[PDB]
Amino acid sequence: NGLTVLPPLLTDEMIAQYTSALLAGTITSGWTFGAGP
Amino acid sequence: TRAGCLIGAEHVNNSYECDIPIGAGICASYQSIIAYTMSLGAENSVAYSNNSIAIPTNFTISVTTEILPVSMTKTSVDCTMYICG
Amino acid sequence: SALGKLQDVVNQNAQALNTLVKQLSSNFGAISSVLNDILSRLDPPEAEVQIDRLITGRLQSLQTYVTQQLIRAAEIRASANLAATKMSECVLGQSKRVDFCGKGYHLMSFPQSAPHGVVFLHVTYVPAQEKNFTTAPAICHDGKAHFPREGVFVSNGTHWFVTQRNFYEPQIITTDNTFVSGNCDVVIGIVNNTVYDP
Amino acid sequence: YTMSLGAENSVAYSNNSIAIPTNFTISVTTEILPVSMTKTSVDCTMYICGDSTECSNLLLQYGSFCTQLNRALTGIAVEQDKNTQEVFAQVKQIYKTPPIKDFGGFNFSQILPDPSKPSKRSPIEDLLFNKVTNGLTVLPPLLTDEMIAQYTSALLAGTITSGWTFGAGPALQIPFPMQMAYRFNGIGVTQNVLYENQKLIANQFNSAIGKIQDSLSSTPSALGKLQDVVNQNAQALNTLVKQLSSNFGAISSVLNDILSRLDPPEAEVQIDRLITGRLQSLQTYVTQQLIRAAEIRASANLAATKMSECVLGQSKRVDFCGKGYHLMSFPQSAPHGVVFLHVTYVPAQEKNFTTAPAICHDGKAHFPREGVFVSNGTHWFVTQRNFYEPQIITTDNTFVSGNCDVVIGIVNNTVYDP
Amino acid sequence: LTGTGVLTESNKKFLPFQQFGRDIADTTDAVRDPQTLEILDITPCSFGGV
Ligand SMILES: *[C@@H]1O[C@H](CO)[C@@H](O[C@@H]2O[C@H](CO)[C@@H](O)[C@H](O)[C@H]2NC(C)=O)[C@H](O)[C@H]1NC(C)=O
Ligand SMILES: *[C@@H]1O[C@H](CO)[C@@H](O[C@@H]2O[C@H](CO)[C@@H](O)[C@H](O)[C@H]2NC(C)=O)[C@H](O)[C@H]1NC(C)=O
Ligand SMILES: *[C@@H]1O[C@H](CO)[C@@H](O[C@@H]2O[C@H](CO)[C@@H](O)[C@H](O)[C@H]2NC(C)=O)[C@H](O)[C@H]1NC(C)=O
Ligand SMILES: *[C@@H]1O[C@H](CO)[C@@H](O[C@@H]2O[C@H](CO)[C@@H](O)[C@H](O)[C@H]2NC(C)=O)[C@H](O)[C@H]1NC(C)=O
Ligand SMILES: *[C@@H]1O[C@H](CO)[C@@H](O[C@@H]2O[C@H](CO)[C@@H](O)[C@H](O)[C@H]2NC(C)=O)[C@H](O)[C@H]1NC(C)=O
Ligand SMILES: *[C@@H]1O[C@H](CO)[C@@H](O[C@@H]2O[C@H](CO)[C@@H](O)[C@H](O)[C@H]2NC(C)=O)[C@H](O)[C@H]1NC(C)=O
Ligand SMILES: *[C@@H]1O[C@H](CO)[C@@H](O[C@@H]2O[C@H](CO)[C@@H](O)[C@H](O)[C@H]2NC(C)=O)[C@H](O)[C@H]1NC(C)=O
Ligand SMILES: *[C@@H]1O[C@H](CO)[C@@H](O[C@@H]2O[C@H](CO)[C@@H](O)[C@H](O)[C@H]2NC(C)=O)[C@H](O)[C@H]1NC(C)=O
Ligand SMILES: *[C@@H]1O[C@H](CO)[C@@H](O[C@@H]2O[C@H](CO)[C@@H](O)[C@H](O)[C@H]2NC(C)=O)[C@H](O)[C@H]1NC(C)=O
Ligand SMILES: *[C@@H]1O[C@H](CO)[C@@H](O)[C@H](O)[C@H]1NC(C)=O
Ligand SMILES: *[C@@H]1O[C@H](CO)[C@@H](O)[C@H](O)[C@H]1NC(C)=O
Ligand SMILES: *[C@@H]1O[C@H](CO)[C@@H](O)[C@H](O)[C@H]1NC(C)=O
Repeated sequence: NGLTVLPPLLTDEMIAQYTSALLAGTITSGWTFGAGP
Repeated sequence: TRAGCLIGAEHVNNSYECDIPIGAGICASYQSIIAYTMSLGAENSVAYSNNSIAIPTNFTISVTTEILPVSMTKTSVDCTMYICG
Repeated sequence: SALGKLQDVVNQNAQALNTLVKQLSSNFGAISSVLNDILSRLDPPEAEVQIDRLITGRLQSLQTYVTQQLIRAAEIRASANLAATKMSECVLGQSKRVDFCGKGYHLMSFPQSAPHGVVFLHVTYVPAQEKNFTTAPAICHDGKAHFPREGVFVSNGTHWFVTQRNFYEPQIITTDNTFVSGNCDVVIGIVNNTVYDP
Repeated sequence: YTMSLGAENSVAYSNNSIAIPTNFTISVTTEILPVSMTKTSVDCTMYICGDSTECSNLLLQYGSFCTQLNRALTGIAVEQDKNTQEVFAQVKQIYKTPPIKDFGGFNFSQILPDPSKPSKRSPIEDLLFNKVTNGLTVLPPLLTDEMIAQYTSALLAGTITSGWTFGAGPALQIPFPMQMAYRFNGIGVTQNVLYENQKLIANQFNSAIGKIQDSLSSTPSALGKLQDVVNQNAQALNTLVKQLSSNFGAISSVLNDILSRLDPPEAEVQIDRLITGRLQSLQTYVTQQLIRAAEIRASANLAATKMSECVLGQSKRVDFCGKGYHLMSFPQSAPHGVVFLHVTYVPAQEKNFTTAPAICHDGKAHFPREGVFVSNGTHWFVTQRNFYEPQIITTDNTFVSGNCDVVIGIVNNTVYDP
Repeated sequence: LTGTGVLTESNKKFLPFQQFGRDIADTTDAVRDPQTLEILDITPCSFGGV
């Protein structure tokens, strides 16, 4: 009746990839990746 | 109660954590339905004196969860189709 | 009920959609809630009035739905700004802010994706198995007052030591872990103990 | 007039002069934050229609508008209790102060609960509670004022007897002149400064607490932030009451007059006009109540952040917990609000000194380990940055890096060796 | 009963006093053909946001 659900721009696997990148950064590099290289 | 009259709950003198809030310090729980004044917390008297200190000798690595919502479902409504079809 | 915060948002959005769909079944004072029935039963001079009643009712319902959707969007935006702050300060660094990144002394944090949400696993340090000690603000030695550089003077009953504040690690009170400021006449509660010199 | 922004203060800047404080003021400031509102509930059916069954039969044609209004008001009502729970119930242990109030000269009688009062409030909290003055129901708050005062008493006992340790785990007791020294070291001032001047700091703290009580007792507009919330809620309820006296184009604002003066074919039209007018009024009231509930929730989240970061710990954030270098904070309950007494350190009685970045000695550059090189005109010393305490420049308070050819502005002075 | 839609064979079994079926929004989602007594679902014709 005119209602639509727009899909999100980031899918769940890409959000999971972002969280995996954050986990890899904070495990292998500490807080250094959040402030530079 | 200060919230009003409560019929069907047995008032007890013990204090528990709030399960179903009634109001004005009254809470209800199921164990029959009981009503009670809620307990803010367990009592604890800190052993203060002017020349004594407490130093930890051990530690616990504690991991806790924090859940935070980020987005909602993106809903769009065709206004002309919703009103008129 | 661990994930109740996300399920609350999902239930509120689904209930708002269900209410908006349910509002089409109301006639709002017209003869019928179906537009085709009015258009097949009535001439346009009175069908215009019935359709006008249906239009103003459905428009009021839609404006109401958009109003609480904007209010919930503001609430979710505030929660998402909080989540971005927690991601910046607890995951990408170590935070000195108390109870911002869990209960206890915050060590580090892990982000986890969740349906329309984020879950932070806060790894924190909790002190445990505390023990009483007799403490003093300063040590009087050779007419001089000695204060700890980073720790605290403790005594187990007969002997005086200096330890770090958040963990019991007794060390001999030396000139290397203490500093000298003034005499013993000023500090209230100064005690007499020797200070070793390496 | 054209308004002025403040007094012009040309700071005496030069490339080799510094200003070092020689004294301090223990300053206590008040911060008032609203936490919750009055929990209001509206019977939508009785507000639109009262006891008229024909009005409710016509109101059923509009569907579930009343259900949405009741659910929105119920959400606001439980949100207020959630706000109070997040602000005040940050500890699950109810701490008490010891019966002997020996805190090294520090007086907390104006903020600790008074045993002589039946409400078990502090004198400051008692003054704060004295300074705040058709289908409609007011739901009582879930936490009474006595239990909010009990929560603030537990927080005060924890932060007095145990430091910030109770906010991070078990409450570890510590003497208050030691807790204070730890707070002094958190803002970068050495423990000795606190210990040597402990009587003066205790006297300044007691004088500031008394000035806080006098300023609250002498200013009528001190608690205006809570009073604005109370006045807005009462005025919105009064407007919602006064909207019932309007006919909205009908022949009368009373449903009984229409039902007694007219037949149902035209009374249906007049009642429909009254229904849509009162429904529009109720939707307007619920919308502005939701907006104000969002504002109060934001203020309560801020208040919970200040409770966690200023009371349960020492905060490095500038101006988050008062003006100046934050030492500690004390919570006080207020009617639908919280009052934080921020105890801060303000530097005072500053003095000019001639300063240098490094000391050249034996072809080596010496830099201060924790302080700064100062000179009174003839002799060079090293002192801590936030308080003037001159010490002899030794190898124990300096470190060596490079020669004297690199650092711009290095001066020649001896460096003593113990 | 006028409308616009796609008529499909239905698995719903109407009682003999029933002629049509309504959904949540009180639109006719199922109808009995008055000549051959069979039930038909009425799906709305496909609408897609552009
Ligand atoms: C440190 O010493 C104090 C005082 O001796 C201890 O506090 C007492 O503990 C006993 C046992 O729980 C209680 O019965 C007393 O009422 C407490 N006294 C006070 C004044 O609180 C405290 O337990 C000791 N700390 C540790 C870790 O043993
Ligand atoms: C500090 O606490 C840890 C536990 O958090 C203690 O480790 C336990 O030691 C006992 C006896 O040695 C073992 O039976 C347990 O299995 C150990 N637990 C774990 C998780 O390894 C440790 O002994 C404590 N140390 C002190 C000095 O008290
Ligand atoms: C406080 O701690 C000190 C050091 O740990 C203890 O001194 C030692 O005690 C043991 C056991 O009697 C002796 O074998 C050592 O020779 C002591 N060392 C020195 C340098 O004297 C002391 O006994 C402890 N006091 C209490 C009351 O437990
Ligand atoms: C700590 O040591 C100081 C100095 O050794 C003691 O001060 C002396 O006290 C005696 C008697 O109380 C006096 O006759 C001396 O004149 C004091 N000396 C000085 C330099 O003032 C002090 O009493 C000692 N304290 C303890 C608790 O043993
Ligand atoms: C440090 O020295 C400077 C310069 O000698 C002082 O600045 C002067 O202060 C007086 C008194 O307010 C003014 O009349 C001058 O105009 C100021 N000069 C400049 C260049 O700003 C400063 O007051 C001294 N600091 C202290 C704490 O006495
Ligand atoms: C630092 O400031 C304090 C005030 O905050 C000074 O204490 C005052 O000293 C004067 C003169 O000695 C007395 O008349 C006052 O009664 C004192 N006030 C208090 C509250 O004790 C102190 O003298 C200052 N010290 C320095 C070195 O400037
Ligand atoms: C702590 O502060 C309170 C209040 O500032 C002091 O109580 C005052 O005591 C004096 C002398 O005994 C009386 O003249 C005042 O009327 C009291 N004021 C109040 C409000 O009761 C108290 O003496 C201070 N010290 C201690 C140790 O409690
Ligand atoms: C700068 O401070 C130093 C030390 O505080 C002062 O040196 C002392 O000055 C007094 C007064 O003339 C003498 O009695 C001492 O013998 C000096 N001590 C030493 C070690 O020489 C110095 O005078 C101060 N300079 C100024 C300009 O005030
Ligand atoms: C600080 O000391 C250095 C070395 O002791 C001085 O540098 C000397 O300056 C004289 C005259 O300019 C030269 O003849 C020497 O060759 C320099 N020696 C070195 C090692 O560079 C410097 O002038 C002194 N600074 C001040 C302000 O007196
Ligand atoms: C601590 O209190 C005792 C009495 O309870 C007293 O004798 C002692 O001097 C006090 N010490 C300090 C540092 O206040
Ligand atoms: C500071 O400025 C003066 C001139 O105003 C100059 O002679 C001196 O070398 C400068 N010092 C530094 C460290 O820049
Ligand atoms: C005519 O309609 C009746 C019921 O309305 C039905 O039983 C019969 O089969 C129909 N006949 C034809 C030829 O459509």
